[PDB]
This record gives sequence, C-alpha cells and structure tokens, in this order.
Amino acid sequence: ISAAFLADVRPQTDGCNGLRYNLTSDIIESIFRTYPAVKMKYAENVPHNMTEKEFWTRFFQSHYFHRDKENSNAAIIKRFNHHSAMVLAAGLRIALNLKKSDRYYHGPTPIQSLQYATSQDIINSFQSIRQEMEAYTPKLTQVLSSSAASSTITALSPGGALMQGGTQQAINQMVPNDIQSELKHLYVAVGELLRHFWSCFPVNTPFLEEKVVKMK
Amino acid sequence: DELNLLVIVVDANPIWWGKQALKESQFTLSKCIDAVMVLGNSHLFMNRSNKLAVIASHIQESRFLYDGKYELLTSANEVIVEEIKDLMTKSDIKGQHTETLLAGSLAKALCYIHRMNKEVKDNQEMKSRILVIKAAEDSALQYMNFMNVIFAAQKQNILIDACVLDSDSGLLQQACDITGGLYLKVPQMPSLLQYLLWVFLPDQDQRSQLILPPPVHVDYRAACFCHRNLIEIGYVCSVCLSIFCNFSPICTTCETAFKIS
Amino acid sequence: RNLQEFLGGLSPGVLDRLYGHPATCLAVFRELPSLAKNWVMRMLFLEQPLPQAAVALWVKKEFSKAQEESTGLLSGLRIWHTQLLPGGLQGLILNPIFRQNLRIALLGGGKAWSDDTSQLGPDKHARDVPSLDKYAEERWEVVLHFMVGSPSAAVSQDLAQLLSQAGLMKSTEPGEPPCITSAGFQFLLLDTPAQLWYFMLQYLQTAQSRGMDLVEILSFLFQLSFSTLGKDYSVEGMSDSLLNFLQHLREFGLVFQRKRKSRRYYPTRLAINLSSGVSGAGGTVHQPGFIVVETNYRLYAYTESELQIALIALFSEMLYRFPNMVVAQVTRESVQQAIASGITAQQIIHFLRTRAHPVMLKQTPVLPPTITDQIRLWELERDRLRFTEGVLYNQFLSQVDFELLLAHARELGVLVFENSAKRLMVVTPAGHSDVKRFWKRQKHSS
Amino acid sequence: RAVIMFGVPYVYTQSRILKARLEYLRDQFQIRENDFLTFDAMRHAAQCVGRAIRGKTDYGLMVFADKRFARGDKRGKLPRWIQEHLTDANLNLTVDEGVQVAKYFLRQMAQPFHREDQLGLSLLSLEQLESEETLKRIEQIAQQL
Amino acid sequence: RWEGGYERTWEILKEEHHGQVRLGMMRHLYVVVDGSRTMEDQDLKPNRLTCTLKLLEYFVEEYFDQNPISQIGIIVTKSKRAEKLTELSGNPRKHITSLKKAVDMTCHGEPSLYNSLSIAMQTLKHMPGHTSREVLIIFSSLTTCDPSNIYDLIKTLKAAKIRVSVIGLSAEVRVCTVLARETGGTYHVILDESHYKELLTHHVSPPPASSSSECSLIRMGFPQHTIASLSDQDAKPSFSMAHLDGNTEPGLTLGGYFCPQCRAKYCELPVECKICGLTLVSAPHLARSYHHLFPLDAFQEIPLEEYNGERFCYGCQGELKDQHVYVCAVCQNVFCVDCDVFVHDSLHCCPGCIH
Ligand SMILES: [Zn+2]
Ligand SMILES: [Zn+2]
Ligand SMILES: [Zn+2]
Ligand SMILES: [Zn+2]
Repeated sequence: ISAAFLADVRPQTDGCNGLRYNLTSDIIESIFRTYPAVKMKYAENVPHNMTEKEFWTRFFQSHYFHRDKENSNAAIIKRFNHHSAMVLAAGLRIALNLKKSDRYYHGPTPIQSLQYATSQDIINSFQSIRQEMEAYTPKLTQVLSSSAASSTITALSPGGALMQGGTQQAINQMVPNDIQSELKHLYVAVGELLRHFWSCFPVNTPFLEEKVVKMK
Repeated sequence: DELNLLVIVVDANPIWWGKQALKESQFTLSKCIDAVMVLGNSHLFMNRSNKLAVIASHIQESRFLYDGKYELLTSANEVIVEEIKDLMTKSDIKGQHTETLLAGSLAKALCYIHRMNKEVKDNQEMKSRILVIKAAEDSALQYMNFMNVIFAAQKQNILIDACVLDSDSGLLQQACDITGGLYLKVPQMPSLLQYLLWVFLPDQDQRSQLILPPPVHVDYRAACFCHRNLIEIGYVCSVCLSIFCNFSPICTTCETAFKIS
Repeated sequence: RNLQEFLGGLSPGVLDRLYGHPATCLAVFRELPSLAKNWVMRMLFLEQPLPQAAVALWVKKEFSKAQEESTGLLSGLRIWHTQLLPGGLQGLILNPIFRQNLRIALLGGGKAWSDDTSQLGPDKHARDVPSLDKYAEERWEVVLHFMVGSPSAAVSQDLAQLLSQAGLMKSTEPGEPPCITSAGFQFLLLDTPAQLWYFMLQYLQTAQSRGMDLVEILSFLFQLSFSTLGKDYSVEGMSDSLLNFLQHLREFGLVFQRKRKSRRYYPTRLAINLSSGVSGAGGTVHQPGFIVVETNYRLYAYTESELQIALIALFSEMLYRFPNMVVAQVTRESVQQAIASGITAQQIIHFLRTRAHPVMLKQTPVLPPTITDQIRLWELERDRLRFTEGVLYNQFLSQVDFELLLAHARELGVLVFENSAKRLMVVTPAGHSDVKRFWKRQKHSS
Repeated sequence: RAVIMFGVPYVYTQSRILKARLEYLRDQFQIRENDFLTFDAMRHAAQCVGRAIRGKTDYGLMVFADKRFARGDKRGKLPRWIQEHLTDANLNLTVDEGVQVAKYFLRQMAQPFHREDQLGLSLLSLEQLESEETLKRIEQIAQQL
Repeated sequence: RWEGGYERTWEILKEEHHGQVRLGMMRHLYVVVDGSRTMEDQDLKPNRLTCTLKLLEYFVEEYFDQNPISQIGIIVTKSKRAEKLTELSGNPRKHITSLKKAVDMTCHGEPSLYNSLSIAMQTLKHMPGHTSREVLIIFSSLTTCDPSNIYDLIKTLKAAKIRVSVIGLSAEVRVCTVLARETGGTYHVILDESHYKELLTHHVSPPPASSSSECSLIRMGFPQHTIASLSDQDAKPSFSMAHLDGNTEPGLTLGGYFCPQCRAKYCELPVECKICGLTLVSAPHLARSYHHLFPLDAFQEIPLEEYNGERFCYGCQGELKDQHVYVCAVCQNVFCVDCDVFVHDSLHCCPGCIH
C-alpha cells in the first residue's frame, strides 16, 4: 500500500470531453483499505441510495476530495495526519581442518597403472639418452618419409581407422511427427508416474508401500 | 590483428626416452625435438602476427626454450638447440621422483600467456593455444593442480591440445574435452610430425570447415576414497566433498560427524 | 592491383624460374590464404599426386567458394599442378622445385642468399634508422617536387623518362619539362605506399624495356621484403642488371647507400613493405595530421614544405602563407577545376582523412559530413551531361521487326538505348554498319 | 539523517519584552541588539542541528537554506566543533550542488567502518593513553580562551 | 554593483580470505532486483537498469563458474508486487536469456521487499537444511511498501536460517541494515560501477558456514555421456526430460546422459534428476570449487632494490623491472606484479609449490 493512491489517481480527461474514469478494482480496493469511510458509504448507499458511478461522481465533487484561511490550513494538516495514520495502520494488516589431503591428489580418479622401472640400470638408460642427445645434429630428411606420409593420410582418410563412423540416418523422417508428439506425451506421462513412484522412496512407513503398489 | 600464440609443452621424461633408446626403435627424442622445432618454425612461418612460446617440461624443472635457412628461424633454432643440450648435459637424476611436473609447466605457460596478453596492443586480439605431447606415464598427485590449470584455461578460453605417443592419460582426455582442445594418440611416432601438421597446426576456425577425425569418447567416473573404486552413485560429504560408498556417521577427511536423525 | 595480380598473370616459365629462390617460395606461402597455407603444410612431404575429389572433400560445402578460390589461386600461381594419376584419375601435386625450395628455406640447408657484412666488418660510416627513414622521405619528397616542376628538385634524365613511360607526365614541348597528365595528379593524391606500389608495378610492366631480367628483380624484391631494418647487406654477388636496379632504388631512397662504390646497402621501411603492396601494413605510424578542416570550408596546414602547399593548392584557393602555417579555402570553383584536371572527390576526401589533425580526430567523424557531401555534389555536377554518340533507328514500321532487330542488337551487344513502346533504339556507330547491313539483308531475305 | 534549517531564525522583533531586554543589555553591557538577535538565532539553529549525532558511528547531514549564513559575523557565531567542518567551498551552494555533495557524503559515509580504524586517530586504547605523544596531542586538541 | 570595473589582464600572464573455515558448499541463491521509478536514474551509465543487468549477467557467469553445485532464482519487485522472473535452476543460458529480456523492461512503481522476501521464503521453505539459503537484494529506491509487518518476516527468516545480503545504491537503510545483520548477511553501498563489480565479485565467493550449518552425507550419481550409434541395434533416440519442459518440440537425441537411479535422460549437466531427486554431477564440477578449500595466501612484497637475487620472474621469465617483487612463502620464488595478480586471482597455486 502506497500513499500515492489518491495523488497519482486522476480523473482521465480525453481529447474531446471524455471522463474515462476506468474504475479498476485495484484503486477501489486501495481506497477502501486506506479509507474505511468510503467503503462504509459504498456499502450503505450503492446501489440503493445511489449508483456506484453516482457515488464516485459525488466523491470527485465532494469537498473531502477537493480539500482546497487558518481553518483551511488546519483542515489540510489534519487530513494529512489522518491519511498518514491510515496508511500506517493499513501497513500492519565453523573452522575446519583437513586430515587426509592426499585424497585431493588422487580424487575421483581410481588407482592408475603407475608401473615403475627396474633397478639402477634405468639410470644407465637415463645415461644413454644423456649420452645419445649430448652430441645431436638437426635432421630434416629423416623426419618423414613418403611411405610414412601415405600411411598417415590413409589413417586420416575418410572412413579410415581414425575416421570412425560418418554420416548417419535421418531418424527424424523415420519417426512420424504425430508419432513424435505421442511419444513426447507418453514420456511426460511416464515421467510423472515415475516421479510419483520415486517420491515415496525411500520407504519408511507402510503407507508408502501401498502408494507404490498403486503406482505400479 | 590475429595474434596467434602456439604454446608447446614437451614430455621430457628421461626414463621413457632412455627405455626407447634401449629398444632402438625407429623414433627417438631427437626426432621429437626436431618435429617440435619444425612445427614452431611453420607456426611463425604462417604469419608475422603469429608468435611462438616453447617450454620444456623436465622432471627436475621446467625450462623455457623460447645457409639456405631463414635467419630469424636459424637463430631461434640454434637457441632452442642450445637450450635442450644445456638441459640434457645438466640433466642429473637426483631422487626417486618419476612423474613429469606437468602441472607446473602448464602454470608457467599460463603466466607467460598472461604476461604477453598484457603486452598485446589493444588494437589486436590474441588467440592462444597450448599443445602438449605425452610420452611417459601420467602424474598422480598433480590432479588438483591439473584441474586448477584446466579451470583457469577455460576461464581465459585457451584451447589445450594433448598428443599421446605411448601412454594414454584420461586426465589429458578430460582436459581436452573441457578446454575444447584436440586429443589423439599417434601410433607411428616417426609419422608423428604430420599428425601435428594435419591436425594441431590449423587454427580452430580453420578446423571448422575442415573435416576432422571424430572426438574420442571421454568418461568421468568417480572413485570412492575409502577404496578408490569406480562407482555409479556415491555419498558425497557436505563439508569436504569427500566421496563414500558406504553410509558413515562420521566423515574421515574433514573429521565431521554427520548429524542425521 | 595487388601483388598476386601481377603474379597471377605471369607465364609458366617466369613462375618456374622465380620458384627457384626459397625466399620467393616463403613470400608466396605467406601471401596465401590460411586455408591454402594449411593445404600446403599438408602437401609438405607428399610425394604422390592427390586426387581432386579427395582434396575437395576435406573442406566444408559452405566454405567451398573459399576453397575454390584458394584452389584457383594455387592453380594459377602454378604452386601445384594436375598429373594424369593412373586409373583415369587426375592427381594434384605441388611443384617439385617450388616445394623443394620451400623445404630448404624452412628446414634449412642449401646456400644462403648472400654473405653477411662481417667479412667487411662494422660500417665505418653507419647511419641511424630514423636517419634512414628521413632520407627515404627526402628522396620521395624530391621525386614529388620534381613532378611538381619546382627548380628545387633535380633528378636524372631517365627518371623523368621512366615517368614518361609510366604515363604520368607527357613531354608536350621538347627541352621544356613534360606536362603531368591527369593520371599523374591521381597518383599524386594517392598515399605514399600506394604511390610506391603503383610506380613499381609500372616498372615491372616495362622491365624488358631496359633489358633487365624480370625474374631477378622480383626475387630481389622478395629478399628485401624480409630484410632486417637497420642492417646492411653485400652488394656483391648480383648481376649488372641488379646493380642498375639497385642504383635506381638508391635514387628512389628505398635503399640507403653511402656511395656508388659502397658494397653495403641499407633497406628502408618503405622498401620493406613494398612487397605487401597496398595492404599488410595497417599500423603505419605516419606523420601527424597537420590539416584542420572547419565548417566554413577552410583548411589550415601546419606545414612548410612546398609539397603539401602544392597538393592543397591543387584543389583549394590559398589565402594566407604563414611561415609555419597555411590558410586556404575550399571553393566550388577550385574543386571543380581539380575535378576537370582528373582528380576524383573520393581521392580528395581520402587524402584529407589521411592528414586529419589529431584535434579533429576527437570528433566521431574524421571529417565534417556536410563538407564531404558538398564535395561529392560538386564532383557530380561536373559530369551531369551524359555524352553518348550513336546512331538512332526510329523508322520501324512494325513492332515485330523492332523486337527482332532489338534481339539481333543485344546479340551484337552494340545497343545503346531502346524504347519498345516508341519502337526506337540507339546503336553504336561501329555496330550501326553491322545492324544496317543486317536490316538490309532481312529486307533482302523478305 | 537530514536536518535542514530554512533561514536564520530571527525572533519576531515586535516583542517589546525583547526590545526592553535589548535596550537594557545595551545600556548595561554595551551589547548590540542586532548582535544579540543573531547570536540567539544561531544558538537556536545549532540546538536544532546539534542533536543529529550520537557518536563517532553516527553520521548526519546539516543543511542551511539561506544566503545570510554567508555573513562572516553570522557564519562566525557557530560552535567551533561544527563550524570547523564547515568547508568554505560549501558556502552558499545551490540545490543541485547540495544534492550532489549530499550523495557523495552519504556514499562515503555509507561505507562500512570499524572501531579498530578509530584507534590512534579518534579513539584511544589502554596503551595509547600512556604515550606522551598522545598526551601532547590531547593537550593540543583543546584550547583555552 | 559589480559593474564599476572588470578586467582579466592578469589572467593573461606567462605561466580477504577468512580462516580455514567451512563455507557454503550447497547454495540456493535468490537475486532480488528492484523495478521502481528510481531504476531509470543515470547513476551508472547509461542507467541503473542496464548496467545492473549487465553486471548481473557477469555475476551469474562467474557464480556458475565457481559454484557448479549452486542454484539461481531471479525476482523482480515492481509496482509493489514481486514477480519470479527466472525459475530456480543451474542453467546459465536461461538466466542470461531472461536477463536480456528484462533489459528492455519498464521500471515503475515501488519495491515491495516484504512480498519478495515472502516469495523467497516460501520457495526455500522446503529446501534441505544442509543446503545454504542465500538471498541477494538490489535496492535502488530508499522506500518500500509492505502489506504486513516486516519484522515478523525477519523473525521467520531467522528461524528458517536464511542469509540475506543487500547492496544499496544511494545510501544505507536502517531496516535493511538490521535485516542483513540479523540474517547473517552483509550490507554494502554502491560507490561506482567498479565498486559494484567488486561487491558482486566478493558476493560470488561462498560465505562462511555458521555454527547452525548442517553436515549431512548427501548421495550423488555421476553418469557418463552415453552416446548410441545408429549402426548398433541398441541405439534408442529419446527426447530429453529438460527439453520436454519447453514449448518447442524436444530434440530426439540418439544418446546422452541417463540417470543411474531411474534411467532418466537429460542432455544438460550438472542437473539434479527430476524423477528420483538424485543430483547428477561430474567430477570436474565437484573439483571446480576445490580452490576455495585451499586458498592461495598473499605473497611477501619486497622491492627489487631490496631483493638481492634473481632478476627474472619465476612465472614468466620476464626480467624483473617492476618496483615490487612477490616472493612465495613455501618455495620463495620470484614473481612480477602480473604473475602475482594472476596466481592469486585465478591460478590459486604456486608453480614452485607444485614442484
Ligand atoms: Zn567431510
Ligand atoms: Zn533419476
Ligand atoms: Zn611474471
Ligand atoms: Zn610457492
């Protein structure tokens, strides 16, 4: 509820002599909540003593709406205080320390086959490369060969070992659109039924057993 | 105004390459380094506005790598060749740590990307992508930091491409899935360079029109902490987010008793 | 015309010879579209011709037009070619020489283009990059001053003859300086990069006139394109034709050289961007705008060089000549005179936008829109009359005959204007004889 | 929150009792009648305004809608603790300037504030009292006339 | 009388983490937006409504980025009535669409905080106790109309343990201040658009859990992306349950996400299953809030002249030329200002600490 329920609400005057009152319930309910007097007058008059449109016209033309001289200043101040009081009244109604950090080092990955080498002879092999690449000369011809290139292309050739699969079948045309919609609807039904089924789970009371039997 | 930065991260685990040298296979680490340098040269070759950032991820630490040949390209390559030999000659294994410092290298790359982006002229936009090649085994403990890196990259919208040689890592799969990057395992390591060029080199906008291999399916199963076993539905702690398969009155991790009547 | 325009029309032999230089291959690759660059990278190590359908199936159907444009660019530039693949197929394979040179450039190996200056050591009289830029500006200023005809500029005779072959200035009276043509003025209003680009295009179209090899000049230009600013290079190792071309460039100021006997030469930023043509260098930090445009059609210039004074006077009436400032007014008479000289309004508007003062850059429009519209209207008024000489056919007794002759004329394409309702038409005088003979033959056929 | 005094509250001079008091005080203490009227009006205004603050955590707005307050004698007859914060740039403003300054003051004073920030500047702890520098500051705060 | 003389010749002269405390792991956040006449004011360019809604979209983006297991409800109080603009869910796209639609609304009437709070309380009445009840209110006008006593509603919220935080626009309101203080929320006042963004970012972070916060063992499921291939005889296209909720015909998708508890099919995650009530999540979603568990502490600031060590940043290898150097507590590395800001704000991890 806002205090602008009267200031913002104005008699809508159209281009040529049109009183578009547009008496929405939202404004009327706001006035009734803020001003129970308007509600009482409407209940005691509309539509017997006067019609609803007649009552609204009276309210527009009444001196209570057009409040606009010490008496006038006092009346304005008192009305503002009463309005504020009505608005206010209507407004009423953990430190953590890990233990096993290694679990993060080997998380959801299971134990790999980290096979270790043999005795210190691996060092000799480590020496071998250390001696093999110690005296190194760049090479160009030895990098690739025509046979190697042909084999690589054959592996990369479409339909090849690396080129697995390819074009597939248009299942969209194999399934009629009406059948597609019916399948979607049956899927929705099955999903709702299974959601009801698993909603009972986990079973802790006998009532869940009977409900699951009904669902089955 | 298209400032394209191609970040290269290399699995520089000495153990895997030492074993491969023991195998005397067709592919060696020198070939991988040459392929990386060629890819970077092509990246800078495509456009002047393109920039290159190469960081080597070694077990000890992460190193910032950067005659008929292009002079600037020659200088950059000789710098990179100097850097890798400098690291390898000083590459001393001192400790039992074997997992590659994958997360730290990614963090350094992200910081460098942020620094360059701040230095980017406002008249131009900087698209950034990170390419990582995987050779050795994946790292276990870095999971939290790896996830943090993924989240930060997705926040800054940086594509991350992972290239597998021998060992598949589901962490890289999930990282490429979340970041939108391309993930693929190369069986023929000597042919690996072409897979970089045919797939990783083209930009994402270019990849749109191009026909690409279909993405690999990625799973997101969860392991219950008390046994690290994958499950479908589990009980999650409301305090420390720990996962428990069996109902418990007290949480083991955050030491909180569950107030259930 | 851009760089690929000159390249796209070259004969196969010229392209094959040019592809022998790895720097040329690098420039061509960098000039390709991104899709074309990806294609070339795919074809980097492919020793087998690629089926046309196989290549075409990689790109999206919607982006086929971009794919087809890239395909046509590759074919016309002869980067790749079609080979009779066995089994009736038509494979696509890159040029082996071009691809080999590109791989040499990228992967390394082979011979360098030229030796460094470490053999001669540090330059005794090395200059500064801003000094190089200033000198290059001075040389171009000298060229423009000479084109104006002011006695402050003296150039070599062939340089004037070079422009004469370029058609900028015609020697109406011998002994006296040639009178600059309308196209010369249009070029004068062009921006400096476009000026250099068009001048070099004209040079290339007349490369055979001086007996200079076409291939060498383009490859040398491509090499200069990637040159390091502030760095000199060895003059030695170049043909005498290349020596003369480099002397021409030094006269142009695109390359700095202390003496004709000097073995070092410093390329300039202007020469660096010459390969890109008109595009590429979108972030050119030019001289600050010294021209202020007011609503009273008045222009104020914060300059003292005779070049800009002459440029402005070409299309406006000078009012005051301050030591550091110039006051001129935009008048319909001056603008129409400039248009009659051949200058278009868009050139004037673009030039003013180029030299707009930073104070006027604060405005949301670079120039007052009303002034631009007035300039456009003045330009339109010059060519209000549409002059079209031709022959009128108006004696069509039957509508069917008029329609048939209209069909014949549209077949010939010599129709100027037609009116079916009035049964009248206009044809070109050259095609009039053909249409007249056809009309007589039709009467003869009748 | 907001107290606005509309003009200098001069008493209605028609009161002969006021006239008699002014005449007697002038004849017995050489006191100007106009000075007494201005002092009484300013005292009443300050009484109307001085009740808007209950402490450091209490902030209120004071508005004087009159150009007469710009008079130095009228302005200078305000309590020292109030007139001290009366910035000269705020003298004889307009409605728009007053509204904008009120908005700025509210936003500045609506920012959350802590009693800990008062320590050492406007509030003293147990240890701050023992500091002799604080004692000198306190002695300099108050002045005898 | 100033007309006597006037000259200007002389003017022409040469010249904030808390401690290791429990936070809001499960969040039920409702946003209250005023729609009064005051929303048309131009305090923030262009007006309060447009800037407020753009910042709201950014806030929703960040909130879903940091709180995957949270929910968002949007309420607009206009003409002394309360309208639930957006349903309580976790979809960012729907929230962004609703905010974009509300950008072009009409601001009229007065706010009715009582009705909006009553609607929020009714909505959050049936929520589980362990889940946190959080309400954010944007108060443009300084006055509201309430059909009943609001202090009774304050008591009801206190009994329901609902946290309400208010960010006023003009100045502080005593009633709103009391409400925020009693409900445990925080009251703030907008200084400018930057301060508005700062307050929104601060409110993105989970609030500390009070003593009354529950600790229950909630059960969640983590289905994979079950994708069916048409070559297989076991490819069953089916309409998404969420897509059935809309008026447009649902897309018949071959595969997707199926509930491990009742085989309910959903194309969007993480969304709680509608049928059995199970919350279907993914591992990254749970890990997305791990950084809150271990906040990154502020590094030590030492100026370069006072630091006698490396002149290269440990984060970007940039030469340390800045006036301040940020050194870690654990590994004591060297980071420039930009790297220090990014690590604290986004990365939340120290590279050397990882090493
Ligand atoms: Zn726990
Ligand atoms: Zn379910
Ligand atoms: Zn840094
Ligand atoms: Zn650290």
